[PDB]
Amino acid sequence: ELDQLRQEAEQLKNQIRDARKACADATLSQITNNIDPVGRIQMRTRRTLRGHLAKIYAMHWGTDSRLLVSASQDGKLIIWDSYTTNKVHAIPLRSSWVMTCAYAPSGNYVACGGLDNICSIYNLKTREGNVRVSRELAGHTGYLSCCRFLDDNQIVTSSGDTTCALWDIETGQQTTTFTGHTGDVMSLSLAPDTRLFVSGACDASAKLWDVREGMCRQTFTGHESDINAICFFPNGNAFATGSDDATCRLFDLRADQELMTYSHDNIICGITSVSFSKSGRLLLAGYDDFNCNVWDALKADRAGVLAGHDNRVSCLGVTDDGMAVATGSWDSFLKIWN
Amino acid sequence: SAEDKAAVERSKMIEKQLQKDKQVYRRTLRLLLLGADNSGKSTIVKQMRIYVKTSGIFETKFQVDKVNFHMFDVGAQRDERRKWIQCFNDVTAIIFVVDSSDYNRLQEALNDFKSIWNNRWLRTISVILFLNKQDLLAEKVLAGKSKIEDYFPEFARYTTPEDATPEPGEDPRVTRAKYFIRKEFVDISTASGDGRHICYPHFTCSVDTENARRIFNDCKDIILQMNLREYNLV
Amino acid sequence: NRTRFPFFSDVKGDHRLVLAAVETTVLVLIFAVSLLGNVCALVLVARRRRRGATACLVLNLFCADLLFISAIPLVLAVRWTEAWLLGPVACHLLFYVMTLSGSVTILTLAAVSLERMVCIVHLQRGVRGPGRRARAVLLALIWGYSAVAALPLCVFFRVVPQRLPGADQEISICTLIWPTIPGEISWDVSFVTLNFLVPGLVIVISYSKILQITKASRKRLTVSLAYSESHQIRVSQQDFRLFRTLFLLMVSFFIMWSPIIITILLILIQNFKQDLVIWPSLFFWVVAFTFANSALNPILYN
Amino acid sequence: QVQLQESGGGLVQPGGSLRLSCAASGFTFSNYKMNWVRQAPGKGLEWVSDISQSGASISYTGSVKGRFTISRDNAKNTLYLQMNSLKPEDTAVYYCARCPAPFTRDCFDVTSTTYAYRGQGTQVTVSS
Amino acid sequence: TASIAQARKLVEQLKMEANIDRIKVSKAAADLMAYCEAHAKEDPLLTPVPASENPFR
Ligand SMILES: CC/C=C\C/C=C\C/C=C/C/C=C/C/C=C\C/C=C\CCC(=O)O
Repeated sequence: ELDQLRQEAEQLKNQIRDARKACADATLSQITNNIDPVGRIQMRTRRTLRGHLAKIYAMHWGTDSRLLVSASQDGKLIIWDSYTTNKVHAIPLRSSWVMTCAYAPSGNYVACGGLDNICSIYNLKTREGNVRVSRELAGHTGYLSCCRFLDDNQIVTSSGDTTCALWDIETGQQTTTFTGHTGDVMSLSLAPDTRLFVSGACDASAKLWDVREGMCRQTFTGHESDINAICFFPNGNAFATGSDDATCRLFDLRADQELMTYSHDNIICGITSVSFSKSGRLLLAGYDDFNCNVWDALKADRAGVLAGHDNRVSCLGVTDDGMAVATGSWDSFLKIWN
Repeated sequence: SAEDKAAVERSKMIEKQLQKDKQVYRRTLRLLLLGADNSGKSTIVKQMRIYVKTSGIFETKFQVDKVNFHMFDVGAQRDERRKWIQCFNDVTAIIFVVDSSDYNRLQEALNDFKSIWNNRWLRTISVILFLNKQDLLAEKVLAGKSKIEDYFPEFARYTTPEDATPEPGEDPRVTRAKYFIRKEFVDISTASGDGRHICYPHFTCSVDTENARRIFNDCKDIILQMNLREYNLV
Repeated sequence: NRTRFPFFSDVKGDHRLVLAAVETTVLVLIFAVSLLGNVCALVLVARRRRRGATACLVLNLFCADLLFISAIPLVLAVRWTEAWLLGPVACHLLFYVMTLSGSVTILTLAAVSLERMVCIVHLQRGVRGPGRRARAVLLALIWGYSAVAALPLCVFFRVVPQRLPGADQEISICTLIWPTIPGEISWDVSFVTLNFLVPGLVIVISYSKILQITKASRKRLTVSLAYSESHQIRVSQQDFRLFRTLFLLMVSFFIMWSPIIITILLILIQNFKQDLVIWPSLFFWVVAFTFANSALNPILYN
Repeated sequence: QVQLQESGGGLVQPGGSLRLSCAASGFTFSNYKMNWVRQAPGKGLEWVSDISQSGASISYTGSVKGRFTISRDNAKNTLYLQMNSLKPEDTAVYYCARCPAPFTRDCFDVTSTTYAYRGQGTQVTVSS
Repeated sequence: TASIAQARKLVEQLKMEANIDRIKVSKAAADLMAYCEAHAKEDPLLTPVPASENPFR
């Protein structure tokens, strides 16, 4: 019966709530209240990259920390050298509503997607030296929001149809599909060992997924509106989420509950992107009021501002050696801070 | 050296190509088409066009007096539209199609218009409004079986204005109903506030020929206002 | 034998230091405000990354203003001393610099106006605006014509000893000596007509046409789109700010650059018929008035 | 956990009266604009009325003006609807809906595709 | 039975997620502090490098 199932769900949620309540013997703030603050943190722009004709929706650094890829709503995908500001490649697309990028960890492939519900895969190292489309992955029923390589032959995607999928490139068909969300899936993040990943999905919840066997292990709540960005702490045992209610939060995978909140009274606008630092001591977030804020991740205090853009900040990233930070926004410019 | 100069040469060739493509990008006008199930946006497409399953978006191209228009129509998505609409904030205009003869779903269209007018990322974009299927409305009004004031009680006291300019020979009842229905939209287009964007309403039928010319004229006015706000004359 | 007109040179006695103080205060205020306004305008317009041709044409205007405003300290020093002690280098360079800057300012205003109107017309017609080559050609034509037609004021100024009325001492004056009179009349008329009347006519035509188009496009709504009577009164509410600004930009041109031109013609009559009476103080005040453009322009066009 | 619980409902004879109420939990109630929607047998979701952040602006649909009234209580986080002079065409299920984001003035929330911030509903029957 | 199917799926998911091992908050806080302190001097954005060690400068 429907009513008995609803009652049982309520009882199970009550038991889960009490079990989580038994574990809150302290808080992050009472313990870390004897740590010296990092101090004022100040950064300035070393490079400005010009050439896109419209908004910028995505970027992603290479694993050597020198090359990067970016996508615009002109209909182009550009690959840049960032020590000299030379252009290495400029690839034109079949559809101009592109919304994501990824760069393979080997350096041989790039991928993109958007409002055409298809994931396109481009080979960079061919015998003639030409970039031509290698693959077109089809089967979703809503726009593609994010995608990330695991290796040269496997990839993971999230769409606006409430699912996630794992694809095998050579054969061309899905191998596993992950279901359970109710609304659009907005962001996606991989674990350092690539055995687990987390998804944030525009219904105020986040989920932890097991790649090989294929079930949802844990579900995290606590926001009050949609979730736009997510990432992993370098340790691998925590993650951070940014919402449309003007708040960032920090969640732990072994205590199974919220751990920290970062918000301020003057900030009443949403969050577009989130990322961490190499040691994990700084958290960087980009906002809809055109600038980025730098937060202390163990004490929740604003310790810096990055302010050089004249429109909505849309993407943000940090290299694998920790040297630079890249930001891009709706005004067509990318900037590199150090 | 012997490599850095080659890198500079390659970057120069890429820049040449981008400078070639900029000219074509900045010379075409882009339009977004919105409608509903009972509206006739498909016949608008099928009339001005000649002039992979699970696909997310369709496009059509046409050209009037040597100006090029690209029109986009969304295909296979879901109902919720508050996330993929944000990526349409740079278009020249939004063409909004309404079915004007049904009386049961006009309030839903009014709510849609209110949401599109007042959104944060769509405040500078003008709307061209097509009130479709005039012949069905005229027949239904002449029938006398369904009353408008069962859905809009204010129609009980409305009277057609003394300064109006009707069509040559139309029965006054049809004129009164048409003027009332158009008023309903221009109110939410004047009470909204601001005053940067404008709405251009037309009445069209199921068999017509002049819609491309109308789009042409409205886009001319939009561009002139933009050029008047770009040269610091306001 | 006729006494020659002493540009900028007059001799005062008891009240010398007070009039000097007043003139110095006026000129210092002009210099300060002009420098501040133009440097801020250049800083702002140079910052833009998404630009148009009007950006660099306005840059040309601002640079002409700054070149114009640099002739204050020589005239101030001459006014303090009452004697042309600076030297022939100044007496050949000062007036040439002044005239070059003035002509460039006027022609740049005209070109900016014509660009605005034609760009409205073409962006209606779905094409592209000006290219870089035509813009370089236009700037080259502006500066070439300005540097050519302003030539005689560089080689026809001389420092000569002249008689001060009421005194027996002779003072050096920097003045203009024409080889012949008809050539003087021809140059004067040509430089009056092809740097004042034609740009003024062009400005008036262009801004009137823009006004006509805007009003027609405003009425089209209430005639064919058929809003209402009380709806268009809720959509305009701001049109006045337009119908005022254009009007302003087409009247100040005739209030700032007209008083100087009249002065010039008077001098010719003085050099033709001695029956006219004019004073160097008049000349200096007219010039100190025309020095207001380099502080007025950075506000109207920005 | 965004939770919205409706109360009220039942069966009345024509011309009767009812009061519906909704209690909200899991967000800051006073930052949001609120709506009432309903669904009828054989129909889809229809929009009934809405109220603003403080109560200064109120709006209804053309078929209920003069009969239905809406109100907030921000100290108790409750939303109220008073229904008078009920007609047989009012038998339906009623839901309370919340806007997606705070401090805004537009909505996207009659979608059948499982809008997330909405309650389960309550039954209203007007028959004799 | 689509609604009943959804209810059964939700109940099974809740039963599966109700039985896991949970540690107390203090242990997680301690682990986070330890990890952040052990790698403090290898962060080039918290401890900026000299100009001779910087490739973007
Ligand atoms: C093109 C506009 C006309 C003149 C330039 C405008 C402002 C610059 C004014 C500078 C002050 C002096 C200018 C010219 C100096 C002397 C000219 C006076 C008389 C020479 C002609 C004559 O004697 O007929």
